[PDB]
Amino acid sequence: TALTSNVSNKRSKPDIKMEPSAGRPMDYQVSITVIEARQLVGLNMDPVVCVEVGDDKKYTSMKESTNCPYYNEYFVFDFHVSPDVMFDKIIKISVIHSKNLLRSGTLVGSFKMDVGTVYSQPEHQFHHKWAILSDPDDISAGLKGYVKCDVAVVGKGDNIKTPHKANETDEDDIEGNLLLPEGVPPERQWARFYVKIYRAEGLPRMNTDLVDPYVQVFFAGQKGKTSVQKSSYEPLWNEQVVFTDLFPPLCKRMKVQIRDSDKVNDVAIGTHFIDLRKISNDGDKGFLPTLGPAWVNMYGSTRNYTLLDEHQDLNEGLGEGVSFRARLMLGLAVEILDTSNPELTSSTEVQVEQATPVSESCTGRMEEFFLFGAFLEASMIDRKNGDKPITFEVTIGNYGNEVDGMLASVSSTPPMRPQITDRNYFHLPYLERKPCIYIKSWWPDQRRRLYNANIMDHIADKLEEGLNDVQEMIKTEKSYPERRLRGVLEELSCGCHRFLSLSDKDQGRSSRTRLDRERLKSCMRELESMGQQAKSLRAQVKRHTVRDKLRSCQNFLQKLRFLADEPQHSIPDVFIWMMSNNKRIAYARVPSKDLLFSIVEEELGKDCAKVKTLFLKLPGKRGFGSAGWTVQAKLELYLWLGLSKQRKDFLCGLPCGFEEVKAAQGLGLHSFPPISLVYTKKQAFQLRAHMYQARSLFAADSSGLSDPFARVFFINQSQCTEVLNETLCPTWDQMLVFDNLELYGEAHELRDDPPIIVIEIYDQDSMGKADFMGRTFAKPLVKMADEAYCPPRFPPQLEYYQIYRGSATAGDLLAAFELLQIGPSGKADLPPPIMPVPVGIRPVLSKYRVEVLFWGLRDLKRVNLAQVDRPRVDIECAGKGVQSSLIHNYKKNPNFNTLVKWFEVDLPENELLHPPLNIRVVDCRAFGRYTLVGSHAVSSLRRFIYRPPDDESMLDWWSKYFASIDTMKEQLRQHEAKIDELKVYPKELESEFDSFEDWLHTFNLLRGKTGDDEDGSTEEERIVGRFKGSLCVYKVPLPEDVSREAGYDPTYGMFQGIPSNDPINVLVRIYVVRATDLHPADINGKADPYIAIKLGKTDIRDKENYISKQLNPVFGKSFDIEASFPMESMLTVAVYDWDLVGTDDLIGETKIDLENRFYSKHRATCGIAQTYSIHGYNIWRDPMKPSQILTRLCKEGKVDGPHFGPHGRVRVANRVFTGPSEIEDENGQRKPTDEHVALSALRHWEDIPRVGCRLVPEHVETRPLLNPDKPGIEQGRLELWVDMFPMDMPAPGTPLDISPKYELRVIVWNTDEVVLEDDDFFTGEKSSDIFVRGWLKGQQEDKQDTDVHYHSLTGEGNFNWRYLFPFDYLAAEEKIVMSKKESMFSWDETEYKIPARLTLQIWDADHFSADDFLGAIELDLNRFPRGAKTAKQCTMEMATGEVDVPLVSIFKQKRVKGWWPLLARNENDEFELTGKVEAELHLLTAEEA
Ligand SMILES: [Ca+2]
Ligand SMILES: [Ca+2]
Ligand SMILES: [Ca+2]
Ligand SMILES: [Ca+2]
Ligand SMILES: [Ca+2]
Ligand SMILES: [Ca+2]
Ligand SMILES: [Ca+2]
Repeated sequence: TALTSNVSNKRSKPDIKMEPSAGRPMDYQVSITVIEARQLVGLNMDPVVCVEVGDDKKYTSMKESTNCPYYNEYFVFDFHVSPDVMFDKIIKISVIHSKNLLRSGTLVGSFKMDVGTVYSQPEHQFHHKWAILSDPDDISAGLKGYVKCDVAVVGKGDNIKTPHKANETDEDDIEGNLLLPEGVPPERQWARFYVKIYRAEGLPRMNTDLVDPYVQVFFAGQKGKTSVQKSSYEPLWNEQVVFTDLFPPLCKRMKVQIRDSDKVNDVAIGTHFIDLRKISNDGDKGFLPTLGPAWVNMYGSTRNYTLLDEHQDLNEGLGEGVSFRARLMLGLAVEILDTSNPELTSSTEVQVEQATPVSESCTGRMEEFFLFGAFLEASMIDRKNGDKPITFEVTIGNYGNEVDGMLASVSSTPPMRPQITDRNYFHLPYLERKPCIYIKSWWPDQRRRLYNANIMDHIADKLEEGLNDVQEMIKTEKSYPERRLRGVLEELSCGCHRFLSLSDKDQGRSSRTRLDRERLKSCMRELESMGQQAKSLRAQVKRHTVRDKLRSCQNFLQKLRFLADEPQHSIPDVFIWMMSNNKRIAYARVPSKDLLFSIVEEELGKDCAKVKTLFLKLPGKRGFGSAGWTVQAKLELYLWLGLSKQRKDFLCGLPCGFEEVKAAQGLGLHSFPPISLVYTKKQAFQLRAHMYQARSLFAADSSGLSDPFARVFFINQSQCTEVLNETLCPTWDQMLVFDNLELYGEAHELRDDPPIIVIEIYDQDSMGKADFMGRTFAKPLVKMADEAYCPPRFPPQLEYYQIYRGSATAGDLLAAFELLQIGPSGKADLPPPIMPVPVGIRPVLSKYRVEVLFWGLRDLKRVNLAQVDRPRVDIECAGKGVQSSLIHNYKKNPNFNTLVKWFEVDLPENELLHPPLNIRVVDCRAFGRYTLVGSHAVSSLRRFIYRPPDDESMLDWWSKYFASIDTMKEQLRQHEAKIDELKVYPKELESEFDSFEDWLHTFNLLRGKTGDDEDGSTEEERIVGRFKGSLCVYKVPLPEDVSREAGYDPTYGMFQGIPSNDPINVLVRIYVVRATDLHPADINGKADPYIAIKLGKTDIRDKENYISKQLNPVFGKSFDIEASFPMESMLTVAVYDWDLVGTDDLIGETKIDLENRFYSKHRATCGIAQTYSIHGYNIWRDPMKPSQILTRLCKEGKVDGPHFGPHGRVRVANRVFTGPSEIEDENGQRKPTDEHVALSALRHWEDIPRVGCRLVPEHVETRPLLNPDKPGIEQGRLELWVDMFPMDMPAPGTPLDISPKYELRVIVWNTDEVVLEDDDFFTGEKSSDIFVRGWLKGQQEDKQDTDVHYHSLTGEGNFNWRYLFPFDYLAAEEKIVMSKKESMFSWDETEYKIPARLTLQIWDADHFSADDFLGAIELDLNRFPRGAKTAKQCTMEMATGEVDVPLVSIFKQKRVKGWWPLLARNENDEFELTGKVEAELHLLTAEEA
């Protein structure tokens, strides 16, 4: 096999984000529609479905006296909350019987499932699924029914694919389509959910200052609370709260929080979320959810009491808690109750009882832990803070809270005044005197949980860094990323095999709780499986499938990160605060799992014994948005945590060469921790920040540009590159230098882990503060005084750094940073008042001609509420520019009078280093005041860079469409007789023909400030138009044969053969076929669709020909609409809901652009047919013949042709195509033509060498409909195709028929030889009261009976009786069509199809009972035999399979009279001659009837 890459070629850029997903509220949308319900238990009830999401509920309409109601009612719940509290919001799909405002309704049943279960779906919805309604009152009660519904969760920027909303005619099994996730059994059993609540320790002051705590625990909408331990900082409850809910629970979390029992203003202290998935596994391999008895750590607001607490929401767990509040002993046990046992009390009510007490030894030995801190630097402090001195306080648990009051331990650095770095930032002058802290704490000795989780996160971090390396190597396009992913999977397999030896060495301890046995075995099983799952993915991954298998590796990473989270906390997280003369400012959080010390590296924490760069941020809501862009502090702390009996080597991670200054209590004790360090090893370093060019920056000015300049932060110094004016892609070309910086430590320690550089990009304004486009972080290429400035690592080439303005990306930044150590010879050891970046670091430039096809401008919006009059497009690239011609009037002709004009500009040699090209439209008035109208920047030019080459009379259009749709279904089946077809396309026509942008690319135009997440706007409020055109970027011109593709005209450029620019009148001919899965637009759950079409200035609607009460309509209409291209090009085909009173409501609309369809070489104006004909349903609809089609494409293609020998062959270019020679019309004679073979040539037009293209066939495109009222959701699927024909060719013919019926008359004359039933009273032989029963479609509507011929002794009867059967017919398929309801619960009319056979039966009439069956015959209307002249001529061959009796179709003969037999089974189960009948079959049309 191919080898593996085992080194890191990339990932020097740190992906630090100041605004993670936690805590940020983002607009969530849940949408729920109850379709129907079935089998609901009750007697003459009136069900109304009540759907609640959290704190509010919304009912349906009341249905009368049915156990199977139908609603189809849509509900929209919008909530602007955080994702974690959105996922914990519960849905409460219920059914209420007889709901009214006077008396409370009686609940039939209910069902519960939170939002996060719905969001865990592969496309975040459940489709047409049936919710079992259990009984929340009785656990012994049975199933109370099912409720079909759709539950969908869609967020901001999320788009949803909607499946087919099939009706109940396509019958569905309930038990195979339930509203459950995968793996849960349908008969979910009851289970007691105990939570055992023992004791809390370390509560803060809350009254002024005492605490009166209790615990309130929420689960699945239920709650229970414990007693109140008044005036106790360390309360003892010893109470357990028992729930009773369905297992496994679909609300997969628990809230456990402490609350003050204030008499007026009771409020939380801290909240822990028991994530119920982490403590359980399903199936017989899994185990029941259990936790504890072990402590848990809870976080909230600051412990210092504020009356108007701005962080009160953090006490309730709504964000990332900023300080340690309390620690609570917790437990959980799940026991399945056997509901069939009658002695157990059947209430589901939450109860509180006294728990079984446990000692404190069961949670672990109370060992004492040591945390050591060292503040090496404190830079980038906000200027608004440092008018007073700043301290830093480190607090873990209650330890470190010496200032508030709740070995003499020290927790605060000494106060000092900050020194000014620049206009935005301070820095503390620590220099060589680093302040330090040391704390002593007492925690349980559950280090094994954190050690196993450290091994898990070590494997996960190696895997994630490897996947980021593979992604970056694919993005950079390095050599063979397949080898790199194979090496990553090898390292993942080695890590998974490494866990099996490291997490199993200390199983004999008595502190080993119940959960960390089952969970430990669970992750042993998971990593044991992953140990060869990674090796199978190693054999499966190759070069062509690396992107697909990276998703499987991401699944592996997500599973590993699921495994690494430890639900049983032992040590709380360590908090680092900053206070300005004790007033709290900013905070940070380090997990104590990452600071724990152990002797082998994988179970060692990743942040232990090393200096980590840590950015403080404002607490809570202040850290989001505009208030917290500026960094509150950039620290680099040293932190160590572990046993005090493991304190032998906790200084060795620090930079070397420091004197250790200890306090007065440690004089003479060499093992005493230091109060401060004083460094003595001064090392000198110099940062040259080579920057070339930022790109795609945020727009922070009203003109839509910015004035960018970058502040560079390193240690304690700051410098700026110069301000460039009105550009979002600056070329600064400026190297900054920080000279004679003083680092501390030894040289080789910072080589492989260098310090950080913060690069904040600012928008210079006229006065006051500069605006902010974000920041990026960097790690430099550090060289020493002795190593050579040599290849491959030196000189540093530039790389892109991703800038983030908080959450959203806001540009890239081309830079290379280097730390050069000033050595023994001074600066002479370093190879080299604004300086440019030096050679070898800047990209080498070769000249490129940029040729722009200035086609036109569409949909231009107002500038200063005035319409665009004279637009001119300036295009800029790397400083050079070309100016287009002026549009003289945008209203009449929005196009330029000169096609191609070009300009020369040096560009980088490799295409990855290219700047974005800057198109820009301005309003060019007199006297040079060119205000901006729009601009588009974000593009890559490798898309545009040229590189040189090397009965049959009843057939209709619907028969064609159904033949094509079964061809499409069989093509789906193979991938997962004489009727010609067409290519049905199941998507938009754009996605199979690259939006018809083969030469006419479309660029979207923007103007203005880029909107904020709350106070800003979408990109639809920033679009000011669209520029249609093209680009062609190439080097010094190629040799003569390649240069002949441009050499005819410099005003044409390389766009030789582009069609002309003059406006042309054209007719649009829209055919609408049908629509599927429409959204309910009325209160009845359905709508009244009709077509509404807009194109430029013309609006045509068909509200007089609406379709009533249908969600799957068949339109069958054609629309000949006049348009003037290019002004009237924007078509929007829409469906509208007819309303009897008030106003019509929009159903949906789709955007379809017809300029790209007009001007493409794919010919989307008219699809070519698969076969030629001049008559019938397969008529050629295009006015100009296939010979004209290929002469058009031959002169437009610069290709010789056509050439004709005989009519059966056509030669175009170097290839010869064949086909049939003759054409038939309706009269029946033959005549030769060339159009068949010509059409065969366009069907194979891709075989042409130079301008080979995929011409579209005749087709049924299907566009998804979108609604501005509910964007991002697929409203429906509308089938249509568009034809276009210009007016200066000859006009098209009449539009084709695409628009979406008889009566049989039967006369029964006589009977003979019929079997007999009733014994004679006088003579004793049998007899029959013969009468005839007949129906065509069914006995529901077509049941008709004759008079009774009483007392027949041989079968002879005389009736002369008439039936009538009206019906609809499909002559192509021999199917009778009727319209009827599906069931009693339906509220629509549905079309069905049956075989076209008439049923005739003979019966015996009784005056005291039901009729008795005698015989029957089923007669096909196209194949029933001719009747015999007499009764005795009728034999067995008239009903059996013998061919001796001729067969007659009633649609050709129209009247057949004679005799027929009838058959029924006797006692020997064989069919015999049970009777005969004389009949007459007659046919009339619907017009004759
Ligand atoms: Ca109180
Ligand atoms: Ca500004
Ligand atoms: Ca500005
Ligand atoms: Ca309506
Ligand atoms: Ca309506
Ligand atoms: Ca009878
Ligand atoms: Ca009878």
